[PDB]
Amino acid sequence: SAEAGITGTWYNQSGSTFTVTAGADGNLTGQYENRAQGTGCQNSPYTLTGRYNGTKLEWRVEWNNSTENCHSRTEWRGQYQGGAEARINTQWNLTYEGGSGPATEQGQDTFTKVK
Ligand SMILES: O=C(CCCC[C@@H]1SC[C@@H]2NC(=O)N[C@@H]21)N[C@H]1CCNC1
Repeated sequence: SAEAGITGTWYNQSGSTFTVTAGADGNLTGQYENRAQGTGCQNSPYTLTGRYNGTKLEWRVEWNNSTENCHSRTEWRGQYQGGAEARINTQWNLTYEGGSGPATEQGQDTFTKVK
């Protein structure tokens, strides 16, 4: 249980932010705001849901809200590092229906509580 430490506002290297509540039971809930240049569904909140087990975290965002539907979703999997300069290091998949078949994009996001 990395509850009090995970809970808060985070920023990745693309300038995207999420705000999350980590319950004692391991529920992750909150909102994600994408600001990655050239992508869809930016600058409005999307629902974040996921699960954590100690330092091990996973959450997903469906890119559909009352503002914009990008017919896609992302899952993040990684580890929380507490203490001075606390970090969430993640691998993500961004999946959607491509022209020929199911698409997957892959990347790494590094999250800090520094704005
Ligand atoms: O472009 C999108 C939806 C927005 C994706 C934002 C990505 S998720 C991983 C990375 N981290 C972050 O903070 N922002 C980016 N969806 C569709 C449009 C057409 N094909 C994918």
